[PDB]
Amino acid sequence: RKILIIEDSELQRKLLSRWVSKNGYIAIEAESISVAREKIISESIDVVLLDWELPDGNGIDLISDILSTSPVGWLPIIMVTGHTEPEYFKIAIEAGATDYITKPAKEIELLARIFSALRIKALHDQLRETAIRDVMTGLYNRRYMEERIEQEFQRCKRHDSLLSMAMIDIDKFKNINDTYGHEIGDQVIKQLAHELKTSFRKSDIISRFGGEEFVILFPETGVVDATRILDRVRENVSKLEMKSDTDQIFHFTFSGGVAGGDLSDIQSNQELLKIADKNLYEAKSSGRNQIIS
Amino acid sequence: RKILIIEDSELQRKLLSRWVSKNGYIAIEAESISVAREKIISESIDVVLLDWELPDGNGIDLISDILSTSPVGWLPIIMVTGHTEPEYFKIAIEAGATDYITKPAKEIELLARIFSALRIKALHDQLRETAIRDVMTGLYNRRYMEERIEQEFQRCKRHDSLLSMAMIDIDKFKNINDTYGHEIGDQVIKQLAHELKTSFRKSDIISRFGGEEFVILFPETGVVDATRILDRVRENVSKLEMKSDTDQIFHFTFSGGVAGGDLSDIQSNQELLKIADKNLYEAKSSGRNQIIS
Ligand SMILES: Nc1nc2c(ncn2[C@@H]2O[C@@H]3COP(=O)(O)O[C@H]4[C@@H](O)[C@H](n5cnc6c(=O)[nH]c(N)nc65)O[C@@H]4COP(=O)(O)O[C@H]3[C@H]2O)c(=O)[nH]1
Ligand SMILES: Nc1nc2c(ncn2[C@@H]2O[C@@H]3COP(=O)(O)O[C@H]4[C@@H](O)[C@H](n5cnc6c(=O)[nH]c(N)nc65)O[C@@H]4COP(=O)(O)O[C@H]3[C@H]2O)c(=O)[nH]1
Ligand SMILES: Nc1nc2c(ncn2[C@@H]2O[C@@H]3COP(=O)(O)O[C@H]4[C@@H](O)[C@H](n5cnc6c(=O)[nH]c(N)nc65)O[C@@H]4COP(=O)(O)O[C@H]3[C@H]2O)c(=O)[nH]1
Ligand SMILES: Nc1nc2c(ncn2[C@@H]2O[C@@H]3COP(=O)(O)O[C@H]4[C@@H](O)[C@H](n5cnc6c(=O)[nH]c(N)nc65)O[C@@H]4COP(=O)(O)O[C@H]3[C@H]2O)c(=O)[nH]1
Ligand SMILES: [Mg+2]
Ligand SMILES: [Mg+2]
Repeated sequence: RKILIIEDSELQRKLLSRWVSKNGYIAIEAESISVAREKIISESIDVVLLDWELPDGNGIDLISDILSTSPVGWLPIIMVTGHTEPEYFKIAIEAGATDYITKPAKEIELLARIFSALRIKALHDQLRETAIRDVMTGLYNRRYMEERIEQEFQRCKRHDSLLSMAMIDIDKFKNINDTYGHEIGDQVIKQLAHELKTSFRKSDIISRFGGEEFVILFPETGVVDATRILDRVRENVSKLEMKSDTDQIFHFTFSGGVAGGDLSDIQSNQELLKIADKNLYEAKSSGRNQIIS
Repeated sequence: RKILIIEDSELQRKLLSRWVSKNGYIAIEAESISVAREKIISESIDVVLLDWELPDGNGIDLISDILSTSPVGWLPIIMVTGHTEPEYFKIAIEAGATDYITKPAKEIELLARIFSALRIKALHDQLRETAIRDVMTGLYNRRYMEERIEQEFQRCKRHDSLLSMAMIDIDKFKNINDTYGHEIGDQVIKQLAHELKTSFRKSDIISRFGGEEFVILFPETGVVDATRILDRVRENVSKLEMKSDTDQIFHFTFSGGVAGGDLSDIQSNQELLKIADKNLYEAKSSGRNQIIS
């Protein structure tokens, strides 16, 4: 629906700007990269037109500077460039552009690339607004568990059952990743998920919930038993010997809030979440490797 | 990893064929469109290069002739054309091409489009290799529901709960489809799913299970109650006025087996299925529009 144009030159920028808004689209102008970021966060930006040559960085650090800025952490970025060279295309795609236009842009080759992007965007939008299984961990994703909670809660609240929910978080993940590699970052998330899978009952509802976030539902289980068993894992994880990108041993831990059990005084399913969260906050806020309830 | 090239001319085709397999890829040659289809079905084809000008059709019927042929019903198709004209791009994208390449093809602008496609393919592949709801109906899919049943069963068997499972089937679907169109076929499946969604509890686990198959789980529900409510729907569906091909009113019905309730005598979760099926058999075998248990 909504396109953001980055171009240092006012005339080149306002030409694109018209081609866009002529075809029922919403033009959004950016002087250079400062302004562009204040829009990406500020508004619901579908597609990005990026002059390779901006008043700060040359294209190929400039690309991933918009990727990082995005809410979902990916926008479709069309290169509007005067670069021509074969290997400038293959650099731009390599660096995570969605498309490449060689200036001068023709109106009806552009509109076709904007369509081609809006297509490949709705794909990213599904994968992140629906119940998929996360390939990496083998656990379901988060909008799964959002749905699954409200089911499992409504069931347990109608049929006077115990329902206890955990909310887990890997301790200083940003750091593990930044220090050992996006590779080892991933390698840990896996090894944690593996412990979670092995530790409980097929009846229990494990799920990845965010970057390093996880969520467990323990139907028919009370807050203390939930804590007891979750804590027992937290320990075994603590004691787990991982290898660094040097083949150095290192350990990692998670913080946990658990919440629910009874449910008489919990009305919303969204309240049962608020609690698990407040409790994960304290868990971290108090030196991390520990469960709170 | 595996690219299929359609070009009438042997020399143009085997030039592309080398550019491809030079970059660690798998070239697959097609004389014209007959041969190409015998490959799409025959093998795991990632990406398609399509000469616009082939010995039978002009590009724009030729495109959707490959779309239909695909197992998943969509491949990324890159247009190799000598057409230049603005509105030939805008036709090709409109008609469901993934990209447009202007002959003569340059090695290193091609390889960039093939990469751009393999990316937008792996996105389609995620959404369909992990992704638990059926698109069409918005219900849980089958691979999920097989897993979900064994969970919900193991839960109910551990915690002495009632668990009743339905298995539904639209009556003489083949006929509805053959008479009114693959269009109206689809349109009914939807309308049934919608009734199923509206009729029960958030707690209940509805799922599309095959062409015209559906499955419901009624946790905490006994075989009779399951039957009563499932039968109440079967009725309202019966009374539903659908519109044909022609805007003719027509009605449709479903057959149902329900099974479980107690679970003391049922060991496998796969047995709880066998029963629902045997009962759907009788339901149909005895003049269809009816539940059996
Ligand atoms: N969601 C969930 N809750 C868990 C899990 N492990 C323990 N709990 C909770 O903790 C309680 C006590 O566990 P326990 O003392 O070993 O008490 C258990 C234990 O001795 C045994 N038990 C139950 N299920 C199993 C099982 O699958 N394997 C084994 N080896 N023993 C089991 O029977 C006792 C019955 O206690 P319960 O009524 O199950 O009550 C359980 C349950 O409320 C788990 O993996 N998932
Ligand atoms: N300490 C403790 N551990 C628990 C408890 N619940 C589950 N676990 C652990 O989690 C594993 C998975 O149990 P499950 O998936 O419910 O599936 C279980 C369950 O369906 C059945 N089973 C085993 N022991 C019991 C039991 O005491 N009661 C019941 N009702 N089923 C059991 O056998 C399966 C595998 O048994 P395990 O090899 O023992 O494997 C169990 C056990 O190692 C619990 O309450 N306490
Ligand atoms: N999974 C599932 N099971 C179902 C459903 N409808 C009925 N049952 C089962 O069959 C019984 C029939 O409920 P009812 O005769 O409609 O009589 C119901 C009805 O008058 C009322 N009631 C129950 N659930 C609801 C509800 O969700 N909404 C409203 N408005 N009333 C409800 O309270 C009575 C108590 O019924 P129960 O003790 O629950 O016992 C229910 C339960 O055993 C359903 O849609 N899904
Ligand atoms: N006769 C009958 N109809 C059923 C039954 N189960 C589901 N339905 C129908 O489908 C809806 C199911 O609501 P829910 O998801 O169970 O979730 C329930 C629950 O959260 C609450 N609710 C409504 N009635 C009851 C009830 O009797 N007991 C409890 N515990 N909650 C109820 O409101 C929701 C549905 O409110 P409704 O407007 O009535 O909407 C109900 C109702 O018209 C059933 O057993 N019997
Ligand atoms: Mg400029
Ligand atoms: Mg030719």
